[PDB]
Amino acid sequence: PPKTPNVVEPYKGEVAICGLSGRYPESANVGELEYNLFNKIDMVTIDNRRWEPGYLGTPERMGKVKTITDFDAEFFGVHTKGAQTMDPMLRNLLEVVYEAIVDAGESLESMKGTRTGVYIGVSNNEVDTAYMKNWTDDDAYMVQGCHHSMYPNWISFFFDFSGPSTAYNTACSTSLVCLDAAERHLRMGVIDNAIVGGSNFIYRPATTKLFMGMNFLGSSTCKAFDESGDGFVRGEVASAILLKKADTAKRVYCTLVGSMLNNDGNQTNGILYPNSEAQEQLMTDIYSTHKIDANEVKYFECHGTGTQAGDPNETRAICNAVCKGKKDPLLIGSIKSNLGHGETASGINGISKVIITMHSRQIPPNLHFKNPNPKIPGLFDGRLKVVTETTPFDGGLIAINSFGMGGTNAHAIFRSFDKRAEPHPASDKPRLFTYCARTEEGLQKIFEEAHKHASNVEFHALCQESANTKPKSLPYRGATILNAEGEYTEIQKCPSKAREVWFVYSGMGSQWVGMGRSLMALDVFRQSIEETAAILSPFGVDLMSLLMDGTEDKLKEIMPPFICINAIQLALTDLLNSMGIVPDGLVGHSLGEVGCAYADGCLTRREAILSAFWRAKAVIDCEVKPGKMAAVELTWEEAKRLCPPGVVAACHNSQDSVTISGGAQEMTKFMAELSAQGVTVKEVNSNNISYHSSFMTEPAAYLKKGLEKEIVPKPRSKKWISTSIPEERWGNPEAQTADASYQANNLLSSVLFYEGLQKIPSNAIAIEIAPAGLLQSVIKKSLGQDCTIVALQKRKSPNNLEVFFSALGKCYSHGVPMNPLGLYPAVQFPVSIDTPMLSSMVSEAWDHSAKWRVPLVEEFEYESMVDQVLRAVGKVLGIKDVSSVDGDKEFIDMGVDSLMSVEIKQALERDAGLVISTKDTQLMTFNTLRSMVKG
Amino acid sequence: PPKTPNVVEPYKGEVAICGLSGRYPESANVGELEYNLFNKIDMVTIDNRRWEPGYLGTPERMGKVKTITDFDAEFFGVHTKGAQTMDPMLRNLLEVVYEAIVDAGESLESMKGTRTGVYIGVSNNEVDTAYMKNWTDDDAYMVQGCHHSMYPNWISFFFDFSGPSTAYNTACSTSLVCLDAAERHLRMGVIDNAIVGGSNFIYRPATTKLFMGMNFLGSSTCKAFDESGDGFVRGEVASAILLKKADTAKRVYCTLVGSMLNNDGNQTNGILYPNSEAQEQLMTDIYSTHKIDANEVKYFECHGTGTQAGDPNETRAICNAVCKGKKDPLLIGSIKSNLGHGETASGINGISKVIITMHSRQIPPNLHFKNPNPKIPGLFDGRLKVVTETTPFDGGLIAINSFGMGGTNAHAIFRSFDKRAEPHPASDKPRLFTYCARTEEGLQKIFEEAHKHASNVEFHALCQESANTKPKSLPYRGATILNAEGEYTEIQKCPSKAREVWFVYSGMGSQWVGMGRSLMALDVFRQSIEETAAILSPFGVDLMSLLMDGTEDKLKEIMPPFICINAIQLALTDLLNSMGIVPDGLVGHSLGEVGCAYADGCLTRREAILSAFWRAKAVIDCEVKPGKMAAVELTWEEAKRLCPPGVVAACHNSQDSVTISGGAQEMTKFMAELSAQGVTVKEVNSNNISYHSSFMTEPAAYLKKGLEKEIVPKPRSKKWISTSIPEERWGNPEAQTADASYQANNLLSSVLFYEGLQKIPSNAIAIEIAPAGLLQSVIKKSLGQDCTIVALQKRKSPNNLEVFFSALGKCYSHGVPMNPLGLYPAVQFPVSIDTPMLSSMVSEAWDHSAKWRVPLVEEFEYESMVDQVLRAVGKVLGIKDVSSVDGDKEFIDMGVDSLMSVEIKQALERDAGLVISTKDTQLMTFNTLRSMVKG
Ligand SMILES: CC(C)(COP(=O)(O)OP(=O)(O)OC[C@H]1O[C@@H](n2cnc3c(N)ncnc32)[C@H](O)[C@@H]1OP(=O)(O)O)[C@@H](O)C(=O)NCCC(=O)NCCSC(=O)CC(=O)O
Ligand SMILES: CC(C)(COP(=O)(O)OP(=O)(O)OC[C@H]1O[C@@H](n2cnc3c(N)ncnc32)[C@H](O)[C@@H]1OP(=O)(O)O)[C@@H](O)C(=O)NCCC(=O)NCCSC(=O)CC(=O)O
Repeated sequence: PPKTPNVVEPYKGEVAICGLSGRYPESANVGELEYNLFNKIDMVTIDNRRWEPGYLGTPERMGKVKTITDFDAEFFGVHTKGAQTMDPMLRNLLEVVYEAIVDAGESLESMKGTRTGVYIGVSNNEVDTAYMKNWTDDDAYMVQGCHHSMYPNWISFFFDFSGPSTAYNTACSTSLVCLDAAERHLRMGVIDNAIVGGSNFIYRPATTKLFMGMNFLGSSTCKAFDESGDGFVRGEVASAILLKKADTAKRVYCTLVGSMLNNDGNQTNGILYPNSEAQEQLMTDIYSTHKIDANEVKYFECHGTGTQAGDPNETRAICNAVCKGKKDPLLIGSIKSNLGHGETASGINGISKVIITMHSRQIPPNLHFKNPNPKIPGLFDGRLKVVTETTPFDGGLIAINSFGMGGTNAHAIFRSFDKRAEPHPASDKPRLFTYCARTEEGLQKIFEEAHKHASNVEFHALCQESANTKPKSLPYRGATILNAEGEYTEIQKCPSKAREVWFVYSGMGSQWVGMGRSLMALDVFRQSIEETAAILSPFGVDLMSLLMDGTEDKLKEIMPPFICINAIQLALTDLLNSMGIVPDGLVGHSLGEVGCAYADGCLTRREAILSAFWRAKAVIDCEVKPGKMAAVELTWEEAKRLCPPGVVAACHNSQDSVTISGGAQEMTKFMAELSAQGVTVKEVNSNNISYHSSFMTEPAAYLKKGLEKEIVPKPRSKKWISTSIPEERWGNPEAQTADASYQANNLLSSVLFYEGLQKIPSNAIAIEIAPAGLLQSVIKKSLGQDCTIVALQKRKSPNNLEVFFSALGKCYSHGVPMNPLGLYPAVQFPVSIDTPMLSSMVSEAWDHSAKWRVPLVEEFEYESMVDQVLRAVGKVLGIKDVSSVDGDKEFIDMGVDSLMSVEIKQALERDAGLVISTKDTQLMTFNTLRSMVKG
Repeated sequence: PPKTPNVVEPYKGEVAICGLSGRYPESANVGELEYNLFNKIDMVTIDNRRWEPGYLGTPERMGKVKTITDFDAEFFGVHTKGAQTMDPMLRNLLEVVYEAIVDAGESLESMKGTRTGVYIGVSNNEVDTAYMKNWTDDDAYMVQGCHHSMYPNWISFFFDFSGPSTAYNTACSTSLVCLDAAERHLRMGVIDNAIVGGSNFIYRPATTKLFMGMNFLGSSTCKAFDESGDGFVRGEVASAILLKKADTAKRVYCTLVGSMLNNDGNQTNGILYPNSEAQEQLMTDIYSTHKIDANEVKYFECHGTGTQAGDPNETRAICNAVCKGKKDPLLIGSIKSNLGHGETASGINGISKVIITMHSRQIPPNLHFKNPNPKIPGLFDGRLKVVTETTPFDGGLIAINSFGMGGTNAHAIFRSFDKRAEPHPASDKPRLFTYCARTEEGLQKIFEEAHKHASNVEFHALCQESANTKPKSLPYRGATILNAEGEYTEIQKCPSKAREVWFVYSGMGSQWVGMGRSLMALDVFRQSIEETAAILSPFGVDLMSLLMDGTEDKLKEIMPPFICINAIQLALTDLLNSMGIVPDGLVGHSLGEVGCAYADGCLTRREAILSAFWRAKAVIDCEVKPGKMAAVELTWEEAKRLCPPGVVAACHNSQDSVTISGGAQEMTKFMAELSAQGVTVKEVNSNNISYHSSFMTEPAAYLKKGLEKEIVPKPRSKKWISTSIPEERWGNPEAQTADASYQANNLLSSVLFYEGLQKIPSNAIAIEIAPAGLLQSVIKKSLGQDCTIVALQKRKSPNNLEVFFSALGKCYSHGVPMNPLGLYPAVQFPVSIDTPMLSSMVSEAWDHSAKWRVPLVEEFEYESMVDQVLRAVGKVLGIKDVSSVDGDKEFIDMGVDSLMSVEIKQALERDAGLVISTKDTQLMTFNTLRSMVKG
């Protein structure tokens, strides 16, 4: 019950900006914004997206995002009623925050429960005048979807953050005040991360008239640093960034040297007048507190509103504070000439441009700077130089200003991160890129981008850091092979419920020439084979020779097959363990029970390899009379009844396949008799040995004496399903350890494989670990129809590495977590600054089928009971089609909130006899409610 | 040009809340709130202040402030157009911020230019829809008066703060979020003060309907900790507080131990559900980081919303975090059962109640707690105990919570300030309380309150710290005598222009028995007399005896009169200097030239007293023939022409008063001749000595020889107007130092009093420093009609101390700064916690004649050229009556915010030939523009 206090201690390390995302005018994501900036593309257009070009006399040109009617409500657990009565700014900001989190190499599970603070800056409540003009019942949810205090809070609620979540409103410099607050809270010890951001969308056509009446707005696009500048043009943004401590960041765009804020005071030129002295003092203070040499600034992201009273004062302050001592012109610029003035999102726009500049390492061109302003002497003395074309920013410090209306100025400094990429051993060999998304098209675009960056391993690591999200959040799971000879790509929708992973190990018969030869490309496989060959060398076996240059005649013998099959199984187990696949169950077929022991932790590499060696040695050295085996189609009981003395049933493969083994003459007589009637009999290459029969009495004992001094007894976990001891005898002491006794019993007694395959669930993902998919048909027939089956190798395949990668991609697509990068040396974090951005992929990989309400200009001017209860409950939540939604998703995952729980309880009482408490309602699924109503 | 960087260094000292003010439901100020809380008065009433009791079905009862239609626009420099288009919340908050600043012992001049940050918390933006339903031109000013980012900024702009000014919106826990930001910024070193505050007024009934639709509101008043609680009732607050470093605070209500914030995260009970674990963890973290023993908390200001889901969880968290180890019940309470739920101003309500509990040292009662909630086990186990009646809180720590909707919790701890008052030497003697205000009634109420606290000197010091504000801000200047035998009270409206304080020193004839006897009550006067008597004792003069037990016969001699008059003049000069009155000019009548030198710094106490002693000794010892003097009504030229040899004109008193002096026989003949015709001749008691005549040739030389070895030569400042050397000879070397030559010349040559009184301005404030108002009539006639005249003493007065205090009160009322507390030992700051609050006085002392626009319910549903130019300019600003406003107040002082300057310039060009730049327009007065148009 007692709660451990948190260690709130001041932080003295570096603060790194890790992820960036946002919607910008004529740019659906950061990549489009970068492309438009670097191609001198003006993002301020004229159309009727918001209102007619001239409605109420407002300026025709504006900066508008592509769309604000799109949102993935189901992903964020917000119901239709709540989503409809929610600000489009909040929806776009939630999407952008998720995209930024993914961009920084973080995920939903990694950021859940962390001490992260949210510092959204928003100031536009026009969606409370349009939605209230015709207020009707069911619009109360606006309280939780439209209040400006709900912007960060929702981010805290969805991502499960537990840090200060506050909303700021500092006019046109709020985004940098949020950054300052995040720096203040990070350097004291309250939080380790920050979600500083900001959104601003234009809805009311009368606010532009308000801004025009004060002479704020100009005629044309913002003419930053231009003599003809007469105002700014409004813009829209939905941007967000993620800040983390530099020591724990997996990607570092840059470092936050420091940010500071100040005010102008009682100036005689009016409240809406910039104070050059205040800005100059703020700059001097920020550059002196951190001891930053102001002459080191390479680029200066100015607050270029384009007015005749703002640009001269800002330039004068910059010249007095940062150009004192500079021996070369200081490159100034702004993003307001490209996409206009974002109002409460100007600071976030400047931050985005600074990050783009320090990521692409090139300064975006500045538009509309034709004639220098005569009132800006710095442009004629050589102190200032507007960057009118792409300039190669190599490295250093970049300063950003944000002068909000009213005199509340803000400054910040960012230090570029110089960790240029170095080649990885990978990026030239095939790799398995696994990911997840909300839509098939989104995942296809993600795979296309991954192929575009097939030569980058840091990008693959950043993608993988968030590629293991649960199917509930990202139901579309997919996998593709980069740097592959043959194209491969799989995408499947995986239900919320997680299926169980079962490792199925094959026995004898998987031998062939070249087994595992291709898989030598992987370092881990070769290392495992070498560490097994070193073990087996002192016993007169050169595993490497038999595996690489071995021939069919060599594999005809008894030893090399056993040795090679065990080596392949152990190496594949090592590959899977390195890749991070934990098996929920383990089953094997005699000779694959040593591999099962190894994978279960009950045995070791030495123990397993030597157990197989001892088995083969005991079989060969003893003069066992020649025998034969074969898989007949007779049923288990039929085989047991029909087998005469001398021939018995070795293994119970499946429902209609049983292995008969016995002496050569009696076996041949059985073959003739069975072929006489209608029965399918298939002979198996057992090297003329009848395993699991009375003939194995003498070998088994020998094996025991062979392995008593080598196999240490260890416990057997319940995951590993025995296939040598009957189910009813699992509780006996002999079925507790995989000692020499267990090996002898397995080598002697029958193989009950059908029972072990029965114990498997009805939808388990069973992976056949073996040199070849020997028991594919047997396993598929035994399991059923709902069980996914994959083989890690294919016989005589031209390339087995691709087969292995495709098999594991199929396994991932069906919902098994794994780490494909575990087969290669780990990437050192933070990654190089050359790693592409992952935000664009997520931005274009959303589920946006539904269109939600947006403010309009016209609003600113003035039968089975079970199915019955199912439909009633679904309607209460707000789902038109109850059957459409998943049956394993809890109610809380949709957005059920207090009032809906009581309504559900009352509806159930009025409809059926159930009486359910409120708490249990939010954690019960549709399938569960159907089960209880049936009960 | 270079700017000195600020020393941004972390602060480790204490932070103290110094001021408090605000409007509360049914409470015009903090005093009314305290009275209502301590008398179990419910502040939630039912009436039609906002809307009908039941309009749209909203709850009838609400918490509403007295009025929101009142504002002193002229005081804050906001024009009529801006004030009309300004949120009433912002206006009330500006008034409350000024009241809080005054309460903490600060003033406008002291807080101007300081590094103070403003952290207003406001969420309500309902006045935007009402003002936009019928939008028309001239409403563009809402951008600078209605935007939420303009709430702190205006406070920064008016008070001239230069620190982070930000607006916060965290919902019901925004006030403690601003306190957290203020603590964060104060401790980093950016700021030295903070104006943390927040306002919330209800305007739209549809908002109440929206809240009701979410089940937020209940039926009756907030039943905090009551089993029948079912919701909260909306309230209104406009409170604000001032925080300062404890070392520089002049008043300390308490100390901010620390505040912290946290979030709830992804809770399964919905976003609008309190998280007990989150609140408990926040409490544990805050009490562990500061090492505060949670068992030391005496009172706990809980966030008692009164809901069935909020109170139980908050109480459980409090019990788990702060009641672990407590051996006595922990007294919990809330300010929501008294005045309801303030929404975005609940934390400020809690802070107000905490500062009231720790100021009055009594815990206010909690209302409506009839039956303990059965879900709160702490109330039955003895761990918790709601304070249902006034409880004597002695001292310790008080904790406040603020759980905002959405899950953003906040905690803060305050340590009481225990500095109980100790008696001052004053508080039983008469004192001069001087103050200023905006209205006569307000100043009368202020004086009534001061009389109520006549026994408190710390209260007087707190009032005096802000009693020297310029007449522009507070035109009504007043003064009253506390602890006075006779009631005195003066209140006058002083123009913006500052008048000159001229000292006038009288000469001979001010003698009388008991001169200065009453003024011995003042410590400084007695000390000065003692330090002069010690000087004059070695020369055979016992000043104390002549001044205390001296008789008429003693004063008939020559020495005692001169000695006593000089002693009184020097003691009054010391009294004035200690009080802090700097004279812009000094003039004196012969014998008052030594006092003028002393007050001007050209002489010392020793030098002046010995100069008078030497004058009297030279006059007496030499056998000067008997002479006589008298002030005739003749003019200067007439006296010069009509005087025969042997009788001359000594001093030019006024225009029609000249002093004739000469030998006894010739003087008597002159008396007979003048009385024969029509002329008024008044004889002056000069001890039968004819001063300023040829008879003084021998004495003067002696005086020179007497004073050559004593008086060191020092420069004479231009403030002192010589009345012994003609104007045309002021530049000569003799008129440079007050050496023995100057004394001899003054004692010999004539006195040019009238000429000295001509250099005095036409509206100067001349203070007659002397034992009696001898030259009252002469000076009044000489100066004119617009000059204020005051005498510090009255002859034969029953009490001179009261006369002196009344004289200085009259002087202050006309606009001369002074410090009446300089005559007593300085009060040690911070003051005792028993000092009453000054916020209430200022709150009820505003100029609220004009009524401004307020949101309405109906809006939520859908000829000389000089005078011509004067009227045009006044109309441009928005003044209906141009002549009404002061002619010496600059345009910037009335609210000009650019744009209007361009309009003024264009109007002047279109109306007259003037072409004035924009910058000069905001610093030019009406009288100045009239002068230029005339030119
Ligand atoms: C009957 C079987 C042998 C398989 O015969 P089938 O013809 O029906 O199988 P199938 O039709 O799917 O054949 C094609 C698939 O089998 C794979 N395959 C690999 N090697 C094969 C081989 N020698 N013969 C036939 N198929 C083989 C192919 O790669 C291909 O998979 P793909 O193309 O996808 O890659 C099986 O049921 C089985 O394993 N029975 C038990 C044998 C056994 O282990 N007994 C235990 C004692 S021997 C032992 O374990 C050692 C000891 O006891 O000491
Ligand atoms: C005529 C005056 C004396 C004042 O007579 P008036 O009666 O006309 O003035 P008034 O009616 O307006 O007010 C007179 C105020 O002074 C007081 N008062 C008047 N006559 C007084 C007297 N003989 N003795 C003591 N006090 C007297 C009154 O109580 C009253 O105090 P209240 O009004 O408070 O109730 C003055 O005008 C004057 O200065 N005369 C010339 C004195 C002079 O300058 N001598 C120069 C050198 S003598 C010198 O300095 C020494 C030296 O040369 O070494």
